[PDB]
Amino acid sequence: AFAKELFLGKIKKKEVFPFPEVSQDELNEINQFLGPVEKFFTEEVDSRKIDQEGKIPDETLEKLKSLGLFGLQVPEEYGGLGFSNTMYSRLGEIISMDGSITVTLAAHQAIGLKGIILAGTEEQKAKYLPKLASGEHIAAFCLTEPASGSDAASIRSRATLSEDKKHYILNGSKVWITNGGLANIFTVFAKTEVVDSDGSVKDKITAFIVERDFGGVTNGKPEDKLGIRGSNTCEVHFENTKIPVENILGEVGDGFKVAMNILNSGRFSMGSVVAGLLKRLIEMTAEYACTRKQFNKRLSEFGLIQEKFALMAQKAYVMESMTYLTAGMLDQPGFPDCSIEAAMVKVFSSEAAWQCVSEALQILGGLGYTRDYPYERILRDTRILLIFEGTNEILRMYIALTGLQHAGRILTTRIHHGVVHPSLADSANKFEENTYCFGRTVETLLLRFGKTIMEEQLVLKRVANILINLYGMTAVLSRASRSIRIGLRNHDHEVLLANTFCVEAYLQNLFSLSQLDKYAPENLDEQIKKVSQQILEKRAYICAHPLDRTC
Amino acid sequence: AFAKELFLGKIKKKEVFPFPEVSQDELNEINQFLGPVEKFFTEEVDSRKIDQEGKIPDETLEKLKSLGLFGLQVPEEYGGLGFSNTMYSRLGEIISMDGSITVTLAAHQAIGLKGIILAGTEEQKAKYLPKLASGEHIAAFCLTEPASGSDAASIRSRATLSEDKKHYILNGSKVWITNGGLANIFTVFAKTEVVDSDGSVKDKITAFIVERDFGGVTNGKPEDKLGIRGSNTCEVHFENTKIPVENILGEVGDGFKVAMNILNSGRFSMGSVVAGLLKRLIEMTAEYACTRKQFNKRLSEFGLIQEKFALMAQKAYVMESMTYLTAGMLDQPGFPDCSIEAAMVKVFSSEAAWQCVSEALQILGGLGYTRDYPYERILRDTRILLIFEGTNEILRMYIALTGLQHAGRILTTRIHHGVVHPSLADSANKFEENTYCFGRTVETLLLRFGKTIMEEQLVLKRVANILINLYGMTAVLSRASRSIRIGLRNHDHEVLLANTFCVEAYLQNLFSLSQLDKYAPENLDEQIKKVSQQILEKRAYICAHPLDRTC
Amino acid sequence: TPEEWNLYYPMQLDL
Amino acid sequence: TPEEWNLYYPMQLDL
Repeated sequence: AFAKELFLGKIKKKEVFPFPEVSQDELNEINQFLGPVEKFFTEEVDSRKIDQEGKIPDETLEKLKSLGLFGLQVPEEYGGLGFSNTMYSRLGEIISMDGSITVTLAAHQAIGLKGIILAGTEEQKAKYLPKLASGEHIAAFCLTEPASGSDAASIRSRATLSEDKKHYILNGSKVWITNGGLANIFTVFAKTEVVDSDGSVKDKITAFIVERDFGGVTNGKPEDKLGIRGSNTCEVHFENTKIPVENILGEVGDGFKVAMNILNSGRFSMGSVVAGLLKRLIEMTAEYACTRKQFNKRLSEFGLIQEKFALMAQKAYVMESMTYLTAGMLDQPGFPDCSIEAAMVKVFSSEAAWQCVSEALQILGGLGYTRDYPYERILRDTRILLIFEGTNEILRMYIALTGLQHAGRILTTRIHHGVVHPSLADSANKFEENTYCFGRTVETLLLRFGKTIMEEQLVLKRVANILINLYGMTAVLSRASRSIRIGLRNHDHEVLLANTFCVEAYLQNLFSLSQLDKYAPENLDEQIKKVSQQILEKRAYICAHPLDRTC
Repeated sequence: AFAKELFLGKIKKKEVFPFPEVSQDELNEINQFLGPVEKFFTEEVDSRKIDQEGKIPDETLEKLKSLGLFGLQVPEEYGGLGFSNTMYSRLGEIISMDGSITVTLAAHQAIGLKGIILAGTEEQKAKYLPKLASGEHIAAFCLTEPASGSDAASIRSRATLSEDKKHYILNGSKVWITNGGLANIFTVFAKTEVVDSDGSVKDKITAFIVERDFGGVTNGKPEDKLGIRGSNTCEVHFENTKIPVENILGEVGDGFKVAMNILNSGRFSMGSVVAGLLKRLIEMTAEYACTRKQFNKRLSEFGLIQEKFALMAQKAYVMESMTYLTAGMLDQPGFPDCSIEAAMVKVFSSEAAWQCVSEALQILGGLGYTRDYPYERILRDTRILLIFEGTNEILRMYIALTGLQHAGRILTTRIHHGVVHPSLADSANKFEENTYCFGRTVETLLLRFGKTIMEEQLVLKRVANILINLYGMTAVLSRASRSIRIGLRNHDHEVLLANTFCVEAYLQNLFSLSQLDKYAPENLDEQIKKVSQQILEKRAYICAHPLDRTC
Repeated sequence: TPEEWNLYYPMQLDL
Repeated sequence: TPEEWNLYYPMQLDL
């Protein structure tokens, strides 16, 4: 890939720096499609009504079904549209206007029907995809189950093969299932017994295609979520569900591979999605920061609001660059393994979303704190972004450990920039220096720790952050250089937004790379362990009151 | 004071380092007052009911009046309790269990009847205070007006003296007035004409005591706020309100002084209000993280949750230190001008509140995003803390300019660590070095910029941040030294927290002081201004789409 | 200045 | 360790 070789201290060009170019014929088709979709989303979608009622109106859902937005990436041979990943990221920006639709649609497309596409047979695709893309059926992804006195990640769902060997019987329960009350097709993962030449009782995860018509599938009332009220998040229980043997994704026991393929292949469009939201904020708060007077001056004339606007623009620029760079590497012929970059995009996008949305709400002062403005609702909606599609601190271990796998194999085996425009020369040298330092530090970390690196989750948080910054420092150097070369409109703004982010990210990486050394006096990792250990063994705040007085 | 001479590079180790000690009798008195209050707040107060209904039940308000919480700082001679500044911060932590009550009470005590206490005559206090402290009457602070085609800070309220010279007539309107629908006593500020020997028509701000019984006082429906739904925030309109001439706070034209006094008196206690709420988060979230399994391990055994708990504890420790240090400096005989420290406490407390509340909600994952847990409500409630009692970016300018004015006077006039415990020796040297560097940098800034420093809002932000960090360092050093000296229980934990915060603050201040130089390449403020100016003159995002093409 | 904006933060520094 | 845990992040290093 590209990120896995960053751990080795090498920059893999000819894959990242020539920015993904879309042919003129393809751009016209996507604009022709976006026309009606953007017109519908700007006019006929009532975000306030959906939020206050907690239910997406049936007319809106039917009109969305007419647009074919439920089968965006489904191949055209199966009643879908067959849009590429870049052409899907483009649509993700104009769909995010509601927030409750960008979650219902993503949970049905990105994880819902993605299993049948990735692992389903040619006869399963001909049966479920034509009706999943048409919007008549809705798909759900059932992996997690409620932890009650048990491990939160283990799967206790059971699938017993029948006496006559004609269908499995499924028993279990799942929680946090999006579209649980609407879905008619479930991609359920359950542990089934497998017997081999060893004669053991080894059980393996297997993916099923469970229909609500199979019987025994029951879902509870929808949960009272903070922000995304229009989404239908229920919990689904399968009580003796009879699943025909032909309704198995891939092969029996080979369900871990499918679950890894559905989850990893996604989240990249999130970076565009939130970007499509962030720009909207810049188009609203500015209209408030330029028509309002304070101290006989515009609000736009004060430095502390100008910093907010510049930060929002820089965040949106880096997010768009990351998303389209990732989607361009996913459109290459064959099957590329780009899963670290998707987690990078998700983490950066969620953090920027939270920070920028809160800061935009702060711009309006007390007027943005009420329910009469579209900033309260946006503030509540973007909080799920740090929990949706994977918790942000889970993905940092995924980013750090997956790349340390790649560096580990190469290290053990080994033991036993004239593409960026000349104007962007002060930021490419910083990128090269940071990449070389990151490679050296990763080698040192692997040598010092080794297989124990699992325990050190504070070391892996700094590795996952330097690497996230390194991906944003190359997505904005590829885009800005392309803008200079082609000569797009106001490319000087792009250069300013690329040189400003590169300096800040270089400083951040320079600080973090100093804390990954044995002799760092600024490393607060041993002191954090003691304080937190004492707090958690007491399960309460320890320090006495400042007014306390002993004898 | 302390902060004002911090700008000169001098540490006044006579008012801050011997931590405020409270004698045994006062501690017993405050503990005796506690009990009937803490039990009532933990048991008889339903935060969920108040939030969902949007109205504080009449029984709860009646019991609050019975407990005497509406007259905490009213002198005992006027039906109050006469509690000091270190005994009001103590009760703030217990009161903070609701959010909708810590705002109703504070807006009636800190900015409400506080005007009559500070500037009212002995005959005005004998008339309004006995019924304001008993809870029969409620006070409101009416300063701001709705900006509609006019400046958002100037006063358009008018008070015309009558023909017979017996009462003023008030006309105006105020917005965002807390307790607008409940208050019977209003402290209204209006511009009235004053004629002098010059014979001009110069108008000055004057404070009034406006009763709802005066007639012509009307208010609208309450605002639909995000978090504090139990509060009553209305807008009050005065239409030909006849105010007797005796109901003037101080003297006619002396309304700016009274407004400044009220605004600056009531910001120190926020840090203990939130630190009493952060400590509540470290108790429930610790229980959740210690009673839950993931990957065959406790959630408390993972480094990325231990860092969150340690950060929460460090924030709470620094907040309590700041609040009690400020309240101890305010309890000295006379009248100290410790108004910068209150703004420091407010800014630090609000930022820490937002960050820690969001991070604690992130600890629980998707369970904390629902309305069945007390983290959604807390997340919505602590967002007003960055707006309530002064916006956080206004207060940074207040701190920086108030300190730089004193520094300018001192420089123009001139031109024309043995208290800390030896274990806290690595953190006192950092504090002294940062103070000396801050003094040198402030002198350099004043020399280079002069009166232009008023416009540079990005330099003042860094100055305010450095000063806030210095205040945090000195507060935690004083508290830790006192804890070691007296020998309180678990003082090693206090030392660990103090050392960790001092190291972090020293690094932050080193970076900020590095960014406050003419030849600093890390300084991005000539580039932020250009980007923000372009964005605001276009009033939209400027950079073209990554898929854009040019012939 | 209308000596009212000084409440938010001091203005017209006398240096 | 159960295989499904690797859906979060790799539990075991090949080192």
